[PDB]
Parts: sequence; structure tokens; C-alpha cells
Amino acid sequence: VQLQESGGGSVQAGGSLRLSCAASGYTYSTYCMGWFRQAPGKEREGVATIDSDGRTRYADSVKGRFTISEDNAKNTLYLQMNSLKPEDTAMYYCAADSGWVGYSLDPYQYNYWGQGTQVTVS
Amino acid sequence: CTNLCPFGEVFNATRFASVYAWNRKRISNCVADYSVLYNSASFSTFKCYGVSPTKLNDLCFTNVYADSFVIRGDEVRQIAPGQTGKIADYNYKLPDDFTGCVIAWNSNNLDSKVGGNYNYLYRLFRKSNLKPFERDISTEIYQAGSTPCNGVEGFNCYFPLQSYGFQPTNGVGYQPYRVVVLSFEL
Amino acid sequence: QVQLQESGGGSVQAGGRLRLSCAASGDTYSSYCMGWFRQAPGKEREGVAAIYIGGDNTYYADSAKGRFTISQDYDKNTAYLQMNSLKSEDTAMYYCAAELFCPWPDIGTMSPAEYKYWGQGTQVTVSS
Repeated sequence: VQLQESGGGSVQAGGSLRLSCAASGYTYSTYCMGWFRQAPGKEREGVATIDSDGRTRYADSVKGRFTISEDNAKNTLYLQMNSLKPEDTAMYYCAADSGWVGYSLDPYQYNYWGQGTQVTVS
Repeated sequence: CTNLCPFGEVFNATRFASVYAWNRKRISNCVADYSVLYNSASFSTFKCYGVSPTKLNDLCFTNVYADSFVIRGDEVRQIAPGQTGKIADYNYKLPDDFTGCVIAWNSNNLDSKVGGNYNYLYRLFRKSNLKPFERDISTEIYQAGSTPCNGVEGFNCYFPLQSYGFQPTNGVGYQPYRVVVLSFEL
Repeated sequence: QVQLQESGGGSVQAGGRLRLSCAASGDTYSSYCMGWFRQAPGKEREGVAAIYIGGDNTYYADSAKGRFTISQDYDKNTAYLQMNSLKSEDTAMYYCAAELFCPWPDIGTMSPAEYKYWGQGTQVTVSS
């Protein structure tokens, strides 16, 4: 299994990015997938998750600004990031696990990890 | 069947158990709204294995066990099928074919104290791993070396239960989390 | 893979005493529930008393309080039901039972009749 991010970059306040995460060895019927961020010298924190049933869950700091979605035909996960604020600057990571639905904002409940892409909001 | 499942007695209990002495309550023959519970802002984990969470609505002919306890944030990952670590091995073990849900929420506001809350304990040592849903509440001195313990601490004879810190300034991985596990009986 | 062997039983006069024994073998857990239920001919099973093997928790049906005592020998995986001050209405088949997955510490919320493992059952007949 491997997960490939793309879509990071640099914007100003109020701008938008769309991250994407293409899955490879991922053939799981029931699953939960998520986006996580890590600022420099800080711990990795969950931002949004979506399960194989379409149920989404968002961290409080991003609800209403970020949208997580999944393309099952393309095996790719997306994070639409609107309203970017300086506070959102971090490495962002795609992650995925297997065998449960629902949500978890805990990075360590996910067995599969992406490389991470950089988002800067100045 | 209209009568409401008393989930507040589980989730909103003021005391939670130590994980080595984990609490099991029965819920049965009742109706609920799973989304009142699922959508709670406090929860950071609400995971369901081999069942959809909607199956918590109609418990009219079903028995559910609700297990509850407190662990550290970086141990919540162990409350899952197939995990290893002090908690899965020695305190609370889910079976490999678990069907049920695991719910967790940061409880630092409730369970930490300025000087440290030492009330919550976990088992640090055991001669063998726990079986699924096994509870070990013994307090015998653990013999780590070759010298018999005779009932008191020794150079390599340890009391097996250790207190968590839970200092409110702990990093989040070291803060207390309340956990509820929901599973089915027949 | 738990087995229960029960000892005791018999006829007793009203006001007398009798002790039942239940020894659990096989794949028992570090701690678990054991208890008794009873059944008179033509009536339903009824819980009598329960104990948490490995702990100190006990629970008694109202009809047993002040008369029966449940206790354990943890090292022998054995529970005992001492019945004192017996009455005619105690005549019944008595069954010991065990449950590895019972609610705890409130063990009073599940009848031993619902437990997974049951013993063969022994007749207790109280006369007069």
C-alpha cells in the first residue's frame, strides 16, 4: 500500500488550496481515511476524516472551511481548503487504515501514511 | 420499543474506572439515537468494527456490553483488535474478531489535578497476556527476578499496579482519555 | 471449555442448614462470576446469589438475604452457598453457573440463569 500527496503550496490569507492523495495498494472494502497536519516542532494533529460510508468528521479549528471527499473511481482522497489563515501553515499528511468505519482524529490509529506536502499561509 | 437506552449512566458517569479494573455495564432492550452520541463534540474517536454505528438505534432485542475506563492519550490506539502494548497485553484486550465500537475523548478537564491525579492505575506486569475481555484485579507482588517476593516490594519484586501521572500540563499523549467500548452479548 | 461440578444437596428439615459447592475447571479467567439459580417444578428459574471469583463482590436475591451466604476459595476456583434457616418454600432444583463476561462491579444486574455455563443441578428438599 502507498499513498501519494500532491497539491500543496503557498497562498495568502483567505486563499484556497486543494490537496489530493492517490492510493496504490489499497483495495479495502471498509475503511477510514484522514488528513493530518504537523506544524514545526509540534505534534501531528487530525483535521478531517471520511469513512467508506461517506461519514465525515472535522476538527473544530477547520469546520466550515475545509471539505474532505473521496473519489472511489480514482482511488484518490481530497482536502478542499478554503479560508486559509496563517494558523493553517504546516506539513499536511494523508493517512488511511482498514477494517472500521466512523472517525478518529488520532494519527496513531492509522497504519498507512503519505509523504506529506507543505502548506504555507502568509 | 420507545424506552431509552440509559447511555448517560455510562458516558456521563462522574467516576471512571481504572483500566486494570475496567467497568462493564449491560445495556439491552431499548432504543437510542446513535447520532446524538456519535455527533458529540467531545469525542475524538468513534470507531466501529464489523457493525455500522446505526445498529445502536435498535437495541430492542439485543444485549450490549459497555466497557469503560481511563488511559493515556497515546494508549487509545491499543484499544483495537490485534494490538500489543501494556494496555492490550496486561489490562484490557479486544478479541481479534471484535465486532463493536470504540469511543474515546480527552478528559483532561475532568481527570487531571494540579498536583497530579494518582487515582487512575494500570497493570505494568503480568506472567502472561490477558485473554479477550479478561479482567485481572489481583494485587500480588510480581516476581521479576529469581528471589521469591514473600508479599512485599523487593529488589526485583514489584507491586504490579502503577499510577498514571495526569498533570494538567501534560502533553496530549500523556493526558487522560475516557474510553467506552460497545460490544454485543448473546 | 469451562466445566462445573456441583456438590451437596439433599433433604433438610425446616430451620436446618445445607451447604452447596461448585468447582469450576478448564479455561476459567483470572476473575469471573459464579452463582446459583433455582427452579421449583412448574415455576421459572430464579437467581439466588452470585459472587465475583477473584474479587469480593456478592449479590443476593431478596429471598436469600439474612439466611444464605455465598463465598469462594479462589485458589480452588470454587464457590460455596451456605443456606441457613431453610424454609419449605426453598425446595427446588439448585444449579450453579458461571460467566466469564459478566457485568462488573455491579454483578447484581445479570441473573445466574443467564450465565453461559450451568452445572447439572441438585435437588434440595425442605420439609415441614
